[PDB]
Amino acid sequence: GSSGSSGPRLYKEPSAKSNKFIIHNALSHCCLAGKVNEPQKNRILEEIEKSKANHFLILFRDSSCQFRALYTLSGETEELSRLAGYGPRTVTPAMVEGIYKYNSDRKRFTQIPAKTMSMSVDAFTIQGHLWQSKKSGPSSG
Repeated sequence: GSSGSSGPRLYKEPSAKSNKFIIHNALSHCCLAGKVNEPQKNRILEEIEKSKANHFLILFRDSSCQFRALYTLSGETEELSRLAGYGPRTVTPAMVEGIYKYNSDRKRFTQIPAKTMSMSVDAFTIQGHLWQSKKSGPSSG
């Protein structure tokens, strides 16, 4: 026939590697650093503080194209929920074009060798067909 997909996973204790504080800075770093983003930045700094999330990602326009919207990573899965800003209510790892991290040692930005979510991430950019218009629909069965 024609079918076959993944399901459950292994079973290894969790690892508290929250990167919220790393983001709070990413904003004051440049993502949302500036007088023009003085009122917003705060709004973002709050949302995060208000949010009970530990992992926060920064949604850019395309290729570290400044900050567009903030999102939280679902510890239950790999999907991302829309925290604040303006974009897709949620974001899947299938739509994620690329992923990046934040050099907490060099205070810079880096890319991930993987296309999947991970605590070693601090920035991502959804696909391009998203912004553009064409079509949209789920897929599972």
